[PDB]
Amino acid sequence: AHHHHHHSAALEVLFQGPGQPGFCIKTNSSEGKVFINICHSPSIPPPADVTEEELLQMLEEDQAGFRIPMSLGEPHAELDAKGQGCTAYDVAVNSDFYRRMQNSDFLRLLVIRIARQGLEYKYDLRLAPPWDMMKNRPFMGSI
Ligand code: NA
Repeated sequence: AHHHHHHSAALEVLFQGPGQPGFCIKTNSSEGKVFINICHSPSIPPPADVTEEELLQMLEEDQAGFRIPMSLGEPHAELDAKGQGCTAYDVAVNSDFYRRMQNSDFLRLLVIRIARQGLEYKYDLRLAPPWDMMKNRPFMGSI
């Protein structure tokens, strides 16, 4: 049961480079460990212009969700630190937006939730609630 009219969402786009690593979220699904590589490229469109306070207001008033264009990469298998296979997904946002998000905890939290949601629906995943920023590794895998 719910009554809200809007919710933040991934606007899936075709990845277009040049991409580069950003940061990596470790989490689990119902099936195993998952790494989400939040990457960025200038050729991913930005979200519509909005200030942090305008966006919080729209959330409070249920007048919009944050709609972030992002590519939702296909899975690639990678080894974790213990030598076990895990699934990684590369999710790219716009570079200007990424630079803004570096200076905002609020925008970062939105991106993480939205990337999780996009991958969950695209790949039929049930990510478990806990997740962690990888401190010493911006990207799980190569490139
Ligand atoms: Na809402």
